[PDB]
Amino acid sequence: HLTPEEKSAVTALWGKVNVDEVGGEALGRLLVVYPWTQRFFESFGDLSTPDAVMGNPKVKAHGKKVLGAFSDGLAHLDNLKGTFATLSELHCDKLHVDPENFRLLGNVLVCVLAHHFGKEFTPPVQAAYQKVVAGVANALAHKYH
Amino acid sequence: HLTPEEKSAVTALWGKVNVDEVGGEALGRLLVVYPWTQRFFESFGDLSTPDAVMGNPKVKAHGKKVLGAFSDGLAHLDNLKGTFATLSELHCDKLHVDPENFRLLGNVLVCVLAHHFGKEFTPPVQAAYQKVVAGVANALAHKYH
Amino acid sequence: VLSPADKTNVKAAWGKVGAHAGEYGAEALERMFLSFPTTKTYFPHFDLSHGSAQVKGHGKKVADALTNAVAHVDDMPNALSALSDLHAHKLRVDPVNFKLLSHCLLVTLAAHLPAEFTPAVHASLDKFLASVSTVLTSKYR
Amino acid sequence: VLSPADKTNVKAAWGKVGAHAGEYGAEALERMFLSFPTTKTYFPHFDLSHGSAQVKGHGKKVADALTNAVAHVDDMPNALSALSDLHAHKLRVDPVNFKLLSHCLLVTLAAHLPAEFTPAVHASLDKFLASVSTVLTSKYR
Ligand code: HEM
Ligand code: HEM
Ligand code: HEM
Ligand code: HEM
Ligand SMILES: O=C(CSc1nnc(-c2c[nH]c3ccccc23)o1)Nc1ccc(C(=O)O)cc1
Ligand SMILES: O=C(CSc1nnc(-c2c[nH]c3ccccc23)o1)Nc1ccc(C(=O)O)cc1
Repeated sequence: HLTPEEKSAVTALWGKVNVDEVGGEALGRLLVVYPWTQRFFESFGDLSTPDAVMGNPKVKAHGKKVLGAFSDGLAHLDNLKGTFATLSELHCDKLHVDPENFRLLGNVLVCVLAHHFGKEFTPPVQAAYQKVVAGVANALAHKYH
Repeated sequence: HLTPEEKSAVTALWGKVNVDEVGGEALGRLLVVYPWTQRFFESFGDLSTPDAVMGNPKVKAHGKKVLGAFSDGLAHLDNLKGTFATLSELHCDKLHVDPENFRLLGNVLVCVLAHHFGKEFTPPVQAAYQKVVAGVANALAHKYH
Repeated sequence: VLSPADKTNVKAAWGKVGAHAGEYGAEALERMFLSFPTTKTYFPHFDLSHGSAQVKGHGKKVADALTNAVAHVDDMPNALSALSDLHAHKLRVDPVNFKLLSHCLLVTLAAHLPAEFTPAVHASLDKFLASVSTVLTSKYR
Repeated sequence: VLSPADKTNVKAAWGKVGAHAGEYGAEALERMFLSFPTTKTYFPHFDLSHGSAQVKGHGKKVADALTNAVAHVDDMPNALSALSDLHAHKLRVDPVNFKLLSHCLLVTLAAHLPAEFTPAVHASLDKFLASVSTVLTSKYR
């Protein structure tokens, strides 16, 4: 669980996140670094190269929704399973996403935060964010459990 | 979530499973096939060769307990998570076993049943057992969820 | 990465499979489709019923790729280059599916090789299928 | 398995790290111990406090090993064989831990090299770290 001081450091950094960029950068990096994930997103059009992925407006728009779900998680850290229940049904029952991929996206988001925040993304701040993304990944996978 | 026909198939095969040996065979094969798992069993003595592992009396005795746990799950298919609560806390909270290793041991066990049962271990009988070993592994990993 | 002993074991075990390689490839696929039904989403055209000619045919192609990998164990990226392109670049198969098929191939070998599926052979074959899987899930050309 | 572009990307990115290699290795270890405390089970007798000289010295060793792996990307089983001995044969490190360290190394690089840590470079470094991890977790001699 996040301690009070962890929750504080998390919310302070999250307040500074560029809401139009960070989500699409995380989703884009997922598709580039773990290319099998592109099979779920073929309908988004051209994902044929790193630059195509990162310049794809559907990736950018979808990434903004993903970021919004993370924001929703951050506002409900004591009830992630309830917050993500319908999303879990989508991702597990309908899409059959392997749950490892939820963990991969969480870790890519952590990489994007480090990228944006540099030295401000300290090891303790990272540790707090790892609890967050682990909780979100677990909540998404709830319908497999 | 096994069909009634899957339940009778699972039950019929399990009634022929030798309680003294199949668990030891599965644990032994885990230690041989996936050598990092040996780190959890330093107190068992000589694991230097496949023959040392498969003849090791502590592997056999421990494997009997592992097999007894599977027997327990089979008797409580509608509540694997409760059946395995105490073991989940041991494996996750105390030993910090990576949950993928739970899946590996379940799959080794399936390989052991196949070896023993040959033609009887048909694809549909495997499919039923796969639901069982997935449910056991998921239950053992509950304390990470 | 395979040891000398692993390579010996794999060549010996696959030798024991011999002319049944295609049959075993097909059975492994059948086991996979029944156990892990989401894998069927990769073969929707196919008749996936028990005794299917399409599964029989595919199983032979899989088996022949494995025979090729065994014969070129020290040259796998080269030997499997077109299969890597297909699985990693064109089809984008989720690597988890390779774990599923590899498991089902081991189960199939265990069921058919009661006298030869020793713990060491098991170990070596598991490593071999991980090595194959790694090549087929990598884009390296 | 790395493409030519992956090899180029890795050599270029690690070349940029240069003299920071040990500092960044130590930072990655610290990130790992704080984020994933179960990893401290491998270092039970170490001082793992912030600023630890032992973590600094270990970070340098890890970093130098990576430099060697980058130089010998096409000869890694040979180049890294003593480290395979150490990690696979002696310590028997569970492979999941390699994912965790690899992740922490990527975070470290992202935090320090914003211009160099492009999606392509991130992808190539992830594959390289997977290849290193596979050698270090395999018993092949
Ligand atoms: C782990 C954190 C993740 C979060 C928080 C997340 C969140 C979301 C959200 C908010 C939506 C939109 C739902 C809607 O419009 O009603 C969605 C859709 C989707 N997600 Fe995820 N997701 C995650 C992981 C993944 C992963 C790993 C994959 C695939 C590899 C994936 C594939 C999809 C797909 C295919 C859709 C439908 C997109 C479309 O075509 O419009 N998601 N996700
Ligand atoms: C997936 C199925 C597994 C089952 C059903 C299972 C079952 C059990 C049982 C019944 C016990 C004995 C509990 C007692 O005596 O109170 C036990 C202990 C233990 N298990 Fe497992 N286990 C599983 C997987 C694993 C794996 C994958 C590992 C490690 C890689 C592991 C490591 C251990 C250890 C170290 C102990 C304690 C041994 C001792 O100190 O004597 N288990 N397990
Ligand atoms: C040991 C692992 C594997 C081997 C050796 C293997 C080998 C092959 C071969 C030889 C082909 C035929 C290529 C041709 O006709 O030119 C093929 C096609 C294919 N493979 Fe695999 N494969 C493996 C794993 C997988 C997995 C895990 C999946 C998905 C679950 C998969 C999905 C397919 C699909 C969809 C095709 C194309 C089928 C078609 O168009 O007929 N393969 N594979
Ligand atoms: C990129 C991956 C890795 C590389 C390149 C690497 C490299 C090294 C090197 C060079 C040493 C020798 C240190 C010396 O001589 O002082 C070493 C030792 C060690 N490594 Fe790793 N390592 C890696 C991953 C891991 C992981 C994932 C773990 C466990 C979480 C681990 C645990 C250890 C331990 C416990 C030692 C011995 C430390 C001591 O007691 O002095 N390594 N590693
Ligand atoms: O085992 C094989 C062929 S099958 C296979 N599986 N993984 C690899 C592999 C080769 N280079 C890699 C780089 C990083 C990750 C894995 C690999 O190869 N080759 C092989 C075995 C032993 C040695 C030696 O003792 O020096 C050299 C070569
Ligand atoms: O990428 C590297 C060096 S780093 C690495 N990672 N995995 C392997 C690897 C080598 N042989 C294996 C056998 C089975 C599983 C994996 C491996 O190697 N070598 C490499 C790259 C491309 C080719 C080609 O285009 O023919 C050949 C070789």
